[PDB]
Amino acid sequence: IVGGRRARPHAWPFMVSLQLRGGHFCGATLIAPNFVMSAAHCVANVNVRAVRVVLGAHNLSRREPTRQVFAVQRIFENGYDPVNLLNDIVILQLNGSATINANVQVAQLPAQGRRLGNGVQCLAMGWGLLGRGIASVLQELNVTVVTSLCRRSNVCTLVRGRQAGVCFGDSGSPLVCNGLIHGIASFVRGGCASGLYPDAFAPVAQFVNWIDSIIQ
Ligand SMILES: *[C@@H]1O[C@H](CO[C@@H]2O[C@@H](C)[C@@H](O)[C@@H](O)[C@@H]2O)[C@@H](O[C@@H]2O[C@H](CO)[C@@H](O)[C@H](O)[C@H]2NC(C)=O)[C@H](O)[C@H]1NC(C)=O
Ligand SMILES: COC(=O)/N=c1/nc2n([nH]1)[C@H](c1ccc(C#N)cc1)C(C#N)=C(C)N2c1cccc(C(F)(F)F)c1
Ligand SMILES: *[C@@H]1O[C@H](CO[C@@H]2O[C@@H](C)[C@@H](O)[C@@H](O)[C@@H]2O)[C@@H](O)[C@H](O)[C@H]1NC(C)=O
Repeated sequence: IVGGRRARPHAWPFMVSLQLRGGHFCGATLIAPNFVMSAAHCVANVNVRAVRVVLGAHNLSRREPTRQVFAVQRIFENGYDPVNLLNDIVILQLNGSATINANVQVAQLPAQGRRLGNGVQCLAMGWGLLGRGIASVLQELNVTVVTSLCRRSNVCTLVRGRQAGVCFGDSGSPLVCNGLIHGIASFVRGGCASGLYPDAFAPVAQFVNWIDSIIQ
């Protein structure tokens, strides 16, 4: 997150760090005790048997007894199309179920097909690059939905009046709009925080019936 701020500790208890050897590489969202959802590009080319799913985290640099760590049992995809940057969504089934508490909560999803109008206010968040290197403390950022310089196959967002946006390592992190997870961070254009191209998220609302079929 470039140009954002520290989140309050455990403000977003559905927020997940995907890690290897350990080190954060992608965000994810807890959508049921035994499922997280993330971007398909986060795990294409990764050995998922090595991925650790870290719930309840805030400051990645510290020991945190609030954390719960799972492994990935299986992956559900939905036509991931990297060439056209489409269907950037995966559901990872965990090897066990999270204990739901103050620091670990299931996210709330929108209605199937629900669109967001130009001007909708959301928060992006994640432990991605700050502009520097990876964040230790979870970061958040106020962003605004734009439909211009964005396909109907994405939710796009832009910060106006300064350069700020998601960046590497924020991939797969939720975009929360009106208390609901409406995006998963997917791609940027013009480099991070260009101040020109909107950031692009997988449109979770298009995938809700598919998500519901998997998690129950
Ligand atoms: C910056 O964002 C904050 C928080 O965004 C809201 O809550 C998120 C979880 C998500 O649901 C977004 O779509 C929401 O916009 C905004 O904080 C709200 O601020 C209003 C003032 O109008 C206040 O009444 C609410 O209680 C705040 N909500 C929360 C949950 O903190 C804030 O307004 C945004 N600031 C700007 C300038 O856009
Ligand atoms: C047309 O412009 C364009 O292709 N931009 C890209 N940006 C990509 N990619 N491509 C790559 C990519 C490749 C395919 C898809 C899809 N669907 C999404 C992203 C990539 C990988 N791996 C990352 C991390 N990212 C990337 C960089 C910075 C932030 C993000 C985030 F997901 F956070 F938005 C993602
Ligand atoms: C679920 O997995 C937890 C963490 O697994 C660890 O990370 C994975 C990627 C492998 O490296 C694995 O060998 C590590 O243990 C376990 O701690 C936990 O016991 C598991 N829970 C179950 C099986 O219910």
